Amino acid sequence: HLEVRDEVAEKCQKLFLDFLEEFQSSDGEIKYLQLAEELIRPERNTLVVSFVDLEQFNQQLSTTIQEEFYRVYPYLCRALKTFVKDRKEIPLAKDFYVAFQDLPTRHKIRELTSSRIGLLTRISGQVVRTHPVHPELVSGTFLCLDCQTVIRDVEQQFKYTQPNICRNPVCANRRRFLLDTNKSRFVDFQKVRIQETQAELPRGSIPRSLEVILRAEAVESAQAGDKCDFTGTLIVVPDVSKLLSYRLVFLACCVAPTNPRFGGKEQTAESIKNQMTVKEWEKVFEMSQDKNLYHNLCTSLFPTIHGNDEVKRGVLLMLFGGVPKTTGEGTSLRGDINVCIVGDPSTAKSQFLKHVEEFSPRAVYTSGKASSAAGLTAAVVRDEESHEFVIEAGALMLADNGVCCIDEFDKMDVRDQVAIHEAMEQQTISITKAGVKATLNARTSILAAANPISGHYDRSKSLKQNINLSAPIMSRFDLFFILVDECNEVTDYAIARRIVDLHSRIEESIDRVYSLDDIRRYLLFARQFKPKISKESEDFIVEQYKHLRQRDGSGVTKSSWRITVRQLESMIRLSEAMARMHCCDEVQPKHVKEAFRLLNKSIIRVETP
Amino acid sequence: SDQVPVGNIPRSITVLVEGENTRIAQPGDHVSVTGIFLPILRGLLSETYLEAHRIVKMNKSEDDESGAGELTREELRQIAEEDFYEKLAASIAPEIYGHEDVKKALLLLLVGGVDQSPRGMKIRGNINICLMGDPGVAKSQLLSYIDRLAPRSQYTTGRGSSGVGLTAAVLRDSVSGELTLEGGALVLADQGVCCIDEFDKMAEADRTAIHEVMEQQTISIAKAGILTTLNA
Amino acid sequence: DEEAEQKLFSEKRVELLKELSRKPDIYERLASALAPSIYEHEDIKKGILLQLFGGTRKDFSHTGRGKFRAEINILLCGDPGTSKSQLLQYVYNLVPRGQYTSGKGSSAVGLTAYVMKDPETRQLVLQTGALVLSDNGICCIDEFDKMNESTRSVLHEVMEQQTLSIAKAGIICQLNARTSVLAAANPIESQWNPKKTTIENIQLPHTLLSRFDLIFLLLDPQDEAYDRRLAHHLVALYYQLDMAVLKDYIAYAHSTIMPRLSEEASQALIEAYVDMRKIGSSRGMVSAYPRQLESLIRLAEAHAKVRLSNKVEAIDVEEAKRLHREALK
Ligand SMILES: [Zn+2]
Repeated sequence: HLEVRDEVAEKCQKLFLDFLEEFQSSDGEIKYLQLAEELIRPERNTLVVSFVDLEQFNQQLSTTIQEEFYRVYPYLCRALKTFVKDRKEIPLAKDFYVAFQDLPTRHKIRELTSSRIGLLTRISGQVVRTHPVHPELVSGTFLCLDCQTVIRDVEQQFKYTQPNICRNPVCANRRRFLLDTNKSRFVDFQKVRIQETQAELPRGSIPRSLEVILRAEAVESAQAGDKCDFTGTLIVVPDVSKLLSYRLVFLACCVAPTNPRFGGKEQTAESIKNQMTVKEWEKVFEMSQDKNLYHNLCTSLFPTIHGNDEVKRGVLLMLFGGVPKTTGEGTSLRGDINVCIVGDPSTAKSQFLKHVEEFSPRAVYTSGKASSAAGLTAAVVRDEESHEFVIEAGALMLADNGVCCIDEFDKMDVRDQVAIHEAMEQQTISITKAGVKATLNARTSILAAANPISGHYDRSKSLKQNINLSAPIMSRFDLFFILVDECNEVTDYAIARRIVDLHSRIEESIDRVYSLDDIRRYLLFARQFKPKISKESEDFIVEQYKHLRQRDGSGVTKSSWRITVRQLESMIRLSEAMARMHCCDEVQPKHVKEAFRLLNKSIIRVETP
Repeated sequence: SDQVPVGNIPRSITVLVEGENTRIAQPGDHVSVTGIFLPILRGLLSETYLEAHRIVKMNKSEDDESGAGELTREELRQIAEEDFYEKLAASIAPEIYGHEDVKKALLLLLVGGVDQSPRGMKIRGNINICLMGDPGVAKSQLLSYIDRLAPRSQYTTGRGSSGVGLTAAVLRDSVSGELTLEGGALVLADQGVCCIDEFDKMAEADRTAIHEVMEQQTISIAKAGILTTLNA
Repeated sequence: DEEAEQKLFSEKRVELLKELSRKPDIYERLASALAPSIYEHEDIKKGILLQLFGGTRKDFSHTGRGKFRAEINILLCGDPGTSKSQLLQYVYNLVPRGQYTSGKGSSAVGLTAYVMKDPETRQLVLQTGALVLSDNGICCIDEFDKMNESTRSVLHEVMEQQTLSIAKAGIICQLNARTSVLAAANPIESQWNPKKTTIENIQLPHTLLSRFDLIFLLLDPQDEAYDRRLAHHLVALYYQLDMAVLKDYIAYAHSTIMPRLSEEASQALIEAYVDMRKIGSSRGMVSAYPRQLESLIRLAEAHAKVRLSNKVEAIDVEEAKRLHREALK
């Protein structure tokens, strides 16, 4: 009559409860008795047990988890409700969840056969959508109706499930119960959809996708556009309309990024200077103290590009960024600088952009002929499920606080260069559409590459006649690098040598100081200062703005894209971005002199026969 | 659409062929059907279908007599004459004076050469013919005649036909949302002749859709529902 | 799919392949066995044979450069009747995983990737065009001239970087493919008039002519000897080497070969680019940008694979330089 001992489950619950207390770290000091400490303050209900340590402490167990992970999950969570009664301040009907991590062996979304249901797997993919968060009923408390008793602890399975038996010999309604909803047990529930990662696609195939279901404190870890790495169990799900047809669903329990740039755990100078491991911090200091740094980042970022020494500098000063300010009224000064390149064919334009976009993290790359207006900035899509118009993020948004690399910027249509200017001006993106009204932030820096009208750059006209951008856009850049391939026989030997070297030395011909992983660290560090201006530097700046206007003065010479005020607000920015580089906290004449020389070589003189 | 009041919409009927009459009729075809006319089971209004008992093809305007193409010895008499090639030429659209040579070529078009296949390199065995000429020389009469003298034929006008309606079109069904293929003129005229008058007035993007059918004699569709090559 | 199946070759066959690869002209003996119905056209079959091997597949993930295209794009321009479309129709029927497209019957998005309202779920979903369905093989694009400049500027991405970056309503992704175009066009005015300059009969831009690396100008007039020989050949088709040698030689030369450059070959590749500049500068025919210096590599290595040489030497540069020079004349 009485229930049956699911022995394979309870024995595992017991051994897991033992492991939770016996296992200790390098210095005694049982570790799952201190991580389980914060598990009492509200909003925390998931303990994260590593799986490799459960391999050390035991091995007849790991092979039970990794093979019955669905049978024995409802017990590895009760064996955490007992282990945590030693705090006495937890509400007695609260429930906890175990979340594994660091499984040994991975898998692919195409290896998820139907021979894997109920086991413990691990999956990597991208993230496409994210639905909203909901409550989900795990164990209802049916308030009986005729007996006025309480049928209790009834488990739902994908439906409402309406348990129909009462422990009262007089229960006039074995088909009627009004459940309460102030004692029952709810858990959060988010359902997102992941798409096969890029490096796994078999050639000539469209990527598959599946539904993952985050169901805990883990409920908003994954966002759209990320490359997380989920670890849960594959389950089958019926079609509840007729309760058949089944469909596969991934039931994740833990989710973590696929390759942490900093392997510790995943916002000012000190919060980051804490995570700096000893070698990291003794290297960042060494660099910040290095002299001639401004020439060992160029030589170490673009190691396979001979020449154009005045373009690499600008690209660097674009990566470091200026100081973003907010005026008291409510407006805001643009903090980051934009950069455009314009040149002859085959002059290494797309190579700067590819370098920047493969080096930098959170920087997107798009061409111009294969884009749209509602694809760059922001869209509006009808989700018929919610039957509502919602907002989709564009390339200028999912690259926020990063860099957007636009190649072939002058192939875009007339109306697609308008939406981009409306964003490059106010740093925001307005939306006014079917039923949507919003204003979104966009603090990206744009690196654009273009081609002169009719192939070659004609050096007897202004810029406005050599390129087909709009008039407003050409004002919002404030750094141009006109490249001209005056076929020099001495270069055509150098470039030849370098290319053939690279192709004879597949993985070599790239030896440079300050390895690429290190520069990311230095650049994440030194991008948290806000240098100021000393009075002498302010005087220097106003004098330089004096000495720049009059070069364009009448009579002697002529130049292109006449100098205006906006060039001044773009000289303090370059000086601030120069100061950030040397990790200082103030601007000096040493910086402004160079930030003026650069902006001086930028503008060329129109010519005439 | 001929036997309809001047501007009225044609009405349809449903035919439930079954048993042995199946696979007789091809779509886009003149046919004559014999069968009971019943209502559909499951207020008092009723929808009706024709329950076919006999299906006869009347393509030739009389009755399908293609299989009865038997030449007698008294006709072998003519076919064996010295100038059999020259009698037919004169007996093509006799209502039209002159044009003794054009009628000699419009017959070769109806007979057609032979087609090889050496080392796997197809060569077509059909003939294409254009009739550039001044106005009022009875070209749209010659074409209307060669339309009726062909087992499988089609007639199309350059100014009243789009380039996807000649070859093959992909069209959706608002009942199922599924895209299906639908043959054009050149597909429905597979083993026969197609006629396109007013050929200089066809839109220039709707005319390069014939370069494929004139040499390789396939139609290679790669739209967003289908990816195939029909035989034309 | 049959790379594991290459280890499933009879050792009786590897002897045959290695021994056929030793004859002094196995290049001209295999090439001349492509399409045994075209007349001589000796160079175009050389190019279309080197296209079936392709340069090495080097691994540049370390240098942060990205990836490197290894397949060869070929353009055929020339006055009518010169048997261009027959070569495309022959290749398309030879290679597996290929497509055949035309000029006016193909749009900008139909070639790369479109977005369709999925019927059931009423949601926008991505699909693949023609240049992505091939993905391992050849995408024959006939009637290359008669595509308005919109749908022609789309090939700029997929044919040089071997990628495709899509950013539309809800889809923000980045495909990739390993295709190789083989295009055919007519000169402007459809008649090769020798009054104008070579960069004016083609009428293609430079940012598109440089992504090709073998521009074959089928300059063929009414040579009374050529016409007679061709007619004498064509009539013969009315009376009445193997394949499985080529069909297996190719699988082998793909599976177990990786030509690496040398220092004697690398020293003939530098001058072969410093002269190309002075040559192509003046004439006004077709300029040379550094991208060509990579194409030579692509061609040179692809020649070494023909003879299973596993190492690029001098002659494998002189051959694939004479080929690059004697196609525009
Ligand atoms: Zn009851």
